[PDB]
Amino acid sequence: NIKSAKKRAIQSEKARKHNASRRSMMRTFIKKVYAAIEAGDKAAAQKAFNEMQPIVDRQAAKGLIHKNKAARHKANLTAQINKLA
Amino acid sequence: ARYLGPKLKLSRREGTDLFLKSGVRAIDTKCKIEQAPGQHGARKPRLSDYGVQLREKQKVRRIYGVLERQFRNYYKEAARLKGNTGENLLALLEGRLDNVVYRMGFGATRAEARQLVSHKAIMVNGRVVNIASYQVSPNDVVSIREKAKKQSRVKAALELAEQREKPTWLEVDAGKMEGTFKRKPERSDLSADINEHLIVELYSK
Amino acid sequence: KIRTLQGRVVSDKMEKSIVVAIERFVKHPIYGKFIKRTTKLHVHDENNECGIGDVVEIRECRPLSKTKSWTLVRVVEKAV
Amino acid sequence: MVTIRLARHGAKKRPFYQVVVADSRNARNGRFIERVGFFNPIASEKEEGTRLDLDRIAHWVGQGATISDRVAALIKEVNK
RNA sequence: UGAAGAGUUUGAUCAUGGCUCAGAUUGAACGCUGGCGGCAGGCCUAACACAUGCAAGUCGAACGGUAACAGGAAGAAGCUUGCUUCUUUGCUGACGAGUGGCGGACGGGUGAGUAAUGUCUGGGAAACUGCCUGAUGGAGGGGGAUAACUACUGGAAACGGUAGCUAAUACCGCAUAACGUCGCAAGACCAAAGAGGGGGACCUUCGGGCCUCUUGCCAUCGGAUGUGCCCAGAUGGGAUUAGCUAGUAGGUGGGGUAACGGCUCACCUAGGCGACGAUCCCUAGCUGGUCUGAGAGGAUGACCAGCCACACUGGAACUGAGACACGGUCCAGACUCCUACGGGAGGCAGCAGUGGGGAAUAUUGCACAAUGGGCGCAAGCCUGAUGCAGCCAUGCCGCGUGUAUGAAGAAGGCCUUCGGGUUGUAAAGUACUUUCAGCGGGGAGGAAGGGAGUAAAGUUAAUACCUUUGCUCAUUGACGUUACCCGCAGAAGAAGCACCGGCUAACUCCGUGCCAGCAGCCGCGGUAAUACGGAGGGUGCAAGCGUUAAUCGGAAUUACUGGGCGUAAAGCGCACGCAGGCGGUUUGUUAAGUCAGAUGUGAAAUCCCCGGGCUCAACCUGGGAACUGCAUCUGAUACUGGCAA
Repeated sequence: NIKSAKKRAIQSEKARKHNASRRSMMRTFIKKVYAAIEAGDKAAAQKAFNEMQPIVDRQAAKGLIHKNKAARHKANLTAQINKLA
Repeated sequence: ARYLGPKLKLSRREGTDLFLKSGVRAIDTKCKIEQAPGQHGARKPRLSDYGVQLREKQKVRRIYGVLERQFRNYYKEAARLKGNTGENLLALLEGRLDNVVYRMGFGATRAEARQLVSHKAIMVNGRVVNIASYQVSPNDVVSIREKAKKQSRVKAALELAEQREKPTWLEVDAGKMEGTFKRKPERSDLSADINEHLIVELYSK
Repeated sequence: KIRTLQGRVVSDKMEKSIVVAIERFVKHPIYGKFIKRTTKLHVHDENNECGIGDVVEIRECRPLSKTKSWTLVRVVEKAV
Repeated sequence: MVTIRLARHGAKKRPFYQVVVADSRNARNGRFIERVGFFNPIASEKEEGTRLDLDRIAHWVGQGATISDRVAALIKEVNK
């Protein structure tokens, strides 16, 4: 209304829909692995694991996995394929 | 209040003088003293218990000029010390500046002793005061100032000073208008009209 | 060292969980008389096998399920 | 956040300051971590109105926490 | 160093038992009265609604820049001529706006909600933590943008839309890849930001590269600090509240959080909880503490400190280490306001003010001096935090309003066989003093710092710079001619309020006449009232006094300390018995209860013990003890309990 930097609100409009896309690109790739898990495949679940492996990693370096989730969330999705193996 | 009224009329029904306009006069000299201060708003009889019990409480109270509060407070320091409660109280009561000066001959009247300290003519040590209560202690120095070895009121109270024994626990110097309060009071010899046991019963609930 | 707390099973049915009642001497405050003020806590057995009166050792830790913070550390004895 | 700071505890028109390590999210009169000192700006002669330690103004300033200008200038004049 | 009772039932009396008073207290109110000053406190209610003003910014040392101000230069004018005047130019001071970073998540206020995985005490384990700080290592090379700006163009404003351009410590790749992370392993995979000062040798198309320093940046592993999360125990009242529960209880496997968890789900089992009081109902922010009180206890939660919760109502999410951000956003809703009538805007439980409520609670004041807080590598700027001032006897404390002397003792009253008594040394009258107010005149101190120069004994360039050190110089004071101090006249300008029948100290004379009225209780008054009214007098307190309300005390009259039950208040009409409480006697064992010791902890504040500092005191303050307690660690075995015989 008056704020010193009420522009802060507009600035965050940018940084909330940037984040958004990066995360939802990451969520479409998790859906692509899961495809192959119901096919029994190690050849399309793994065209979607090592291909989101730099993804997942570089987005922890944008801090967008966050904190101790980001020391956890390269093991959480490792977990997946191992059941099937 | 500091009173400001008819001193000697009190004497009548006090049954004692306790230093009301001492300098030439005392009981039954140019005044009517030892009566009742009423026509028959008050006249002599057998007395009630409770009369006495209030009066004596005020006896001790009035010969220092202490208010309601103060003297009770002194009691709350006495019954906080693990020494003698009776002693302690009368010890604290004599720490008042006004009482000390009278007993260095400065003022012929108790009221006058306290009416000195008022006008700027008193001091203690190099400190100037105009406060009628102070912390008075062993090896203090009671000091008159410049323009108080000039007043003709002060000198005129040394008269009576030659006529009162003056305490032995203070040095007293009138020749340079000093004296030190070198050591603690004795009350081995002032409790001669003071029964501490009476008042401390009453104060107790 | 560690702390393990003497409870007595008194309700075992459910799989992998034993209900224990722990009786400690609580004193009254104003009237200074000790009493049994029993207090259930929900202990997780590794495999349920208990019942009633089984002195056990429990200890404080992380939860594993809701209303947990307790484990079985040893069965002192049994009485089922 | 915690900082070395001064902290009035004087009454009205009495500047008695106490050097505290205290919070900036509570206050200088609010939540203390600890005392560490006393200071007179008026340089009173009362019993221990100046203290400033050696041991905690050499340990919480180890992991960082800054002092004040009078203090800075006092380190030298107690020749610590 | 530690606690006392009195009056009041009755013709009289002794018990029993209620009633009342004397105490201490308050964010208190009221009535009357009102000299000063120091210290503290001051909307408790309608968390009702609010005009306005202020309370939330700052870095140019990341930027692209130049809107204003002022110079520098530049051409020029006037030749208003070597001095005035005009245009140009980001060059330089300096800075509008706009991009970028950090604060606005704090501080402040309020107690409405709230019987609480909320608070308090005591532990615990599976976590986070920007600002902070240690260590080691790094900061390589590219790209795409877009604000401002610009040209248009829409609205009354709010507030827009086109089209074009561009910067970065902004954005996104790419490279490099551990003491990294993930992965049993084999392996796989991920980072960036520079900006400043200065400079000798060189180079430059002369902007700079080179070099040296400095701050900032990136990573990895720690530490600090601060913060999530769990548990146990203590936390209010009502059974004219007895039955409760479906992510309910639990188990698998999924998913989610920073992390542990039905936090959430799919499936599976059908459990779980309850009278040691569930469920429900009433009421309440909680704590250190506070008040009172001999203590125990009860009551209580004002200022001050900590915790928690809330910000028009309701709901919701974003960025981030941090927010559901009081003065951020959005949505819905009721309010409220404006309008160009198309449409918009707003939320004082922030400060100061406003109106309404209420018994009652203050000024839209001054200021960055000082203390602290924020931004910034600095300078510097910002602050209803704060320091001050103001208003209010709301309270605590100090001092004063004069001292002396003065009698037949003055009139003037009042009472009086009318001898006088009382007011009364009181006055008059005499000297003696000017505190404090008032007037005139000085005036300490609260200031350390930063700023201009100089020394380096660092670092490098040997010099710079930067930081460091002392010195040198001009100064930093809002309060306010401050504390205080000197002089100046002149008792001058400075007392009131209640009460006097008994509890309870303190009466006479009149007027009134169970009327008037009085009254905490017991009770007063029927025409000779120590109780009503006036006067006179007397009494207690005193710049206050008295009244009320309110809480504890007395009241051991709810009683653990510390109570009764034949008849005073109280024993079920009488048995049986489940839960509960309780257990003869001897031995062995255990050590849970219990006893001992040890160790943490028991916030600051507060009490006390000892002890100081303000002209005293109020007030300020140091150190010790207390911190009764709790958990933990180790022993003891008499008693209590368990077990065994």
